Amino acid sequence: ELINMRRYRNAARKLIHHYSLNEYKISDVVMTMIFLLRS
Amino acid sequence: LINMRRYRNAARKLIHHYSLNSTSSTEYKISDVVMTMIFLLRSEKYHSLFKLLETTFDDYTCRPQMTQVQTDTLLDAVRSLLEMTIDLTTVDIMRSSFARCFNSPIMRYAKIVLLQNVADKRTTLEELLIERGEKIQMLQPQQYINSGTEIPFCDDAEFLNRLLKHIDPYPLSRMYYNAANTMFYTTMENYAVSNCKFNIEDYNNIFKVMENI
Amino acid sequence: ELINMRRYRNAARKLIHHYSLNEYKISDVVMTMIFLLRSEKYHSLFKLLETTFDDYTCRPQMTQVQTDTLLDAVRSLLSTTIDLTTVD
Amino acid sequence: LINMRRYRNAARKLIHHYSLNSTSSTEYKISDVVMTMIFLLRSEKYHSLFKLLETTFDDYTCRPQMTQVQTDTLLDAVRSLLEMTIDLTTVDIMRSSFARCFNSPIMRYAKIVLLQNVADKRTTLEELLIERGEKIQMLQPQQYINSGTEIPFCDDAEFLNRLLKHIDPYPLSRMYYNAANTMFYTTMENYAVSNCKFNIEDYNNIFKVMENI
Amino acid sequence: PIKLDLCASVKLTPFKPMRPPKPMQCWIHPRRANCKVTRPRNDNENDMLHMTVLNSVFLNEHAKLYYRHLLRNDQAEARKTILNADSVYECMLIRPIRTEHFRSVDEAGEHNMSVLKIIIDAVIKYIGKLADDEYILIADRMYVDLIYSEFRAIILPQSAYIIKGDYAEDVCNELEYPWKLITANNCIVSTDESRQSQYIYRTFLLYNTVLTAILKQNNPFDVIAENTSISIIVRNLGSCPNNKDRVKCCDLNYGGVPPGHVMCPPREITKKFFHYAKWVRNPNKYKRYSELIARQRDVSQLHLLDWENFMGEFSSYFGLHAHNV
Amino acid sequence: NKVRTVTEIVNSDEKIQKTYELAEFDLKNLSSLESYETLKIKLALSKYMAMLSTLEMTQPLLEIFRNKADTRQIAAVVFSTLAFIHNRFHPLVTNFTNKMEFVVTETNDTSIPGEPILFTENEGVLLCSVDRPSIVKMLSREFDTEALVNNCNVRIAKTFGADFSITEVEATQYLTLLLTVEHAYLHYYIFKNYGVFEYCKSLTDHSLFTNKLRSTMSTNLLLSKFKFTIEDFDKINS
Repeated sequence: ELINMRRYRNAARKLIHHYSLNEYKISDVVMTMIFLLRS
Repeated sequence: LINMRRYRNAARKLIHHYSLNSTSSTEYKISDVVMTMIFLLRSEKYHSLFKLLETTFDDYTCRPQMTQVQTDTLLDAVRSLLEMTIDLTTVDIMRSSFARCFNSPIMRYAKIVLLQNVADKRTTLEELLIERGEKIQMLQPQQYINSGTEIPFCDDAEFLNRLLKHIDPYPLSRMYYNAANTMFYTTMENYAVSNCKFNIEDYNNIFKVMENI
Repeated sequence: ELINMRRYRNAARKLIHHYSLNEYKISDVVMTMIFLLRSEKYHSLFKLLETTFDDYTCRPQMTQVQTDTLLDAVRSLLSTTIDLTTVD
Repeated sequence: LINMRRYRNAARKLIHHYSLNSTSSTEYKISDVVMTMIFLLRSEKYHSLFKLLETTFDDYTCRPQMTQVQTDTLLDAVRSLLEMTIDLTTVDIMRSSFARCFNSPIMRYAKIVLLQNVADKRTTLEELLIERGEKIQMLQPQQYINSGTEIPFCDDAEFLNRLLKHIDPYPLSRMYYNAANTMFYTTMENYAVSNCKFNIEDYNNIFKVMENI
Repeated sequence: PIKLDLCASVKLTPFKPMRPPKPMQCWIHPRRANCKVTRPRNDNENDMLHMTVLNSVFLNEHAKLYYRHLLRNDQAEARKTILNADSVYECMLIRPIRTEHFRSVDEAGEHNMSVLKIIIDAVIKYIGKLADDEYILIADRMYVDLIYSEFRAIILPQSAYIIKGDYAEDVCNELEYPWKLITANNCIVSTDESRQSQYIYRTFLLYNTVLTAILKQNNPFDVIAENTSISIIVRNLGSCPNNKDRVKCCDLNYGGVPPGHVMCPPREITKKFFHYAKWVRNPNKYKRYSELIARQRDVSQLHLLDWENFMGEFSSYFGLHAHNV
Repeated sequence: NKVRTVTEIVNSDEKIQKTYELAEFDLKNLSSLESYETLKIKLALSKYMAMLSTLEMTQPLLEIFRNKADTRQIAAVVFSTLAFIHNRFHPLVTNFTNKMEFVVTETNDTSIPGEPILFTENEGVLLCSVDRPSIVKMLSREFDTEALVNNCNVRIAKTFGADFSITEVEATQYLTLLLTVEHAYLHYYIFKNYGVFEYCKSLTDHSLFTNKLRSTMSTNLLLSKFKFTIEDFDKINS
């Protein structure tokens, strides 16, 4: 392991779910893309 | 899959801008920082820089404590990335600026920031100047130019004209901007690393003096 | 016993939960931190807090299993769920 | 795992500060107190002092029971920690200050206070002076001097100026701060231990006189 | 309705020098009659201008409409005062970009916490331009009106009042050398408790503005009506189930996800504050309510502290600090 | 404020005005005055050190007063201190009265707070009670020889315009004992000038010192150099 991909996946989910339903940071989107790559 | 060429170029340009060595100002998108991060994640020699970027994803408040072998490996990696000088304070500038960007929220409007979080105790410029003078007085000179040495003015007016027409195609204003930005960069970084408060107000007052004349 | 860990545990749980919500005393903080130093399972949070001193420093990358262990250790101290943002 | 030496330094600075034996004035934080008490704990040879610290958590108005040999142990521990004299009333001052820290909850400022509740009956100064004088006359004086003993001013300007230049680098202002605060701390602790009212107003009146003269 | 000291004391018809707009409405504030929207007939796709009708009472001694005293680096493109007899008119020119529009603080219910961050930053620096010994009162509501696009926030004209204190250790005379011997600015006995009342007053104003920002239902805490006492308001609403010292704000219809207990302030602090703020009706008789907030005894200070805790946790809810206090 | 000064040659109307800033000259005057003050005080300190060394001490002062036995040298040091005070206050009389006694107090129930050292006549001659315990504890204290103590602009401008072993801590302790004897000798002046009753009244209330010494001191004190206060009265006395 090189990353706690739990935080990354949770940030990813929160961001995408927000964008689908309708408060985040560019930190958050880079975190999201990091998880996505990990997935 | 990621285009090594495009991701490489984005990472290089981003590190150039955040290093302040790039007086050139260009737009940075969320795509660009994502591009650089992805290159970091793909480049094994720069996976050290990738973990450093992750440490900036953290509270970015430590002074990352790396042994000297890791320090020099990191310097080699950043040198092979930027392809220029890049040194330790440049690395800590990377850390501070990129951690601040990380912190930054997404925003359709660009922003402007000023460096800090680089080299422990805020030092007032007053005592800083005092101590500087205390050393300098003890720093005895090592060179000298006695007499009012004649200025070696070049009487070769043909040389003057040749070099003039050589510099004539140069867009003077472009260089005005390059030089002024470079001076601001050096002064700001020095105030930050010296950890002395930067007085942008009197920096502008320097200009103001310059135009009042 | 050198020190009754029960009072320290009560103070620790109360402090962490209250801060999760958002009268106490600095000695209460001493008790909470002493339990934290005495409870091997929570010694992970012990390192986390001891690092937070000086600068806020940083929280070193924490494996999946480790983070699961810490969140379980917190949940035993409380039950409702938790996450990393509460820890932050 | 923590920096044993760093916590040792914090403990030493904190105890030297609250002991008022160090004129140096430095602020401390809850980080400092947790750090110092952790050092006190881990130090096997300071378990007794750590247990006194633990007892201070209560109302700390008790003078703890301790046998003379245990007193020897704790005085050895404090002498080792401070690496200096110091005596029991200093230990009472330790408990008073540390515990009066404990009783305070979290607040956004560092409160300044004055020692009290150290050594029973609430005392004033007039009967204190009377009893002191009668006790002096009770005891016998030790030394006697006679003759109009000449003031032995050292005539030779050589060593006069030698000692002068020896003291000339000294930053007098620090001398003033140290000595004045030493007067203040000893007066306050002597009044607190005696339970006599430490008249801060009279100390400030001594100041006022000094400016006016 | 005008008379004179003249023996006849003739009736003087109050002629109004200007011509106020006839269509006195504002789609930004449809209910607010005094709000007159006027999209200037011209990024210019969204150019803007709006006139607010106020009473000249909010004018100062130097003919300046009070709230304007804390506007610096005024992002608003244009702004100035006008008077038509008692009535007055503040017109503000603005022009967002094509993809930018400004929206009324009313019933905002905005879920974008960072937009709220920028709004609160604007208002907090605004009130920070206040002077410590100077106390302020607002006569329209328990908040400040403001309009805002995601990119930037622009204050609205306000029912603002500027009363200067005087802390007896700057003297209250400012009208120049010869004028002062005739009269001087009316100070009040500024004291630490009244000043902390003023700090917490700004803080409560900020809190109420944030509520209006996060509500889809009219914010009753902003009301000042005589007929509605804050006591009965707390009574009919209640205390937060998550904490009895707070109010039952957690259950309100927030625009976004309910912050719940987070938006529940302590009750009696807010009651003491509502009755501190009703001072506005009579600003002149200051001592009634000058330090009512910080007035006393032990219950007073301890609940002042738990309000400090609530406002501190509010600030940290976005990484803010109580330096404003 | 500012001093306009005219350079005029009457042969023509030509005048070349040149205003001068009084602030620079005031700062020079000040700087010279404090340098002279520091000079005089450090000369007094060095002279006191030299006369002490003419007493031929072996130990440093802290170990000197550490000794529990030899009250002879403690008393000699006390006499030397008080005689020096009486000297540079009243140089015409560079010698204290002929006879005196000494009692060395060793415990707190005999150590009086505020004025650990004191005089009191035996009805034949003044004698001194000396608080070796507390004074020695005072000496063994650490002193802030490592941290600087401090208008900014004036300070910065002046800064830019700028084998016996003794340490800065030794000089700190010497200043400390010197000011203690300053205070004690002022009390003793109250004694010998206004009676034992007024001696006690000055001991209890030192505001009387200004009144009493307006007759003598004005026509001096080393401690008058700096301005002294106790920290944080705003929220201490609150």
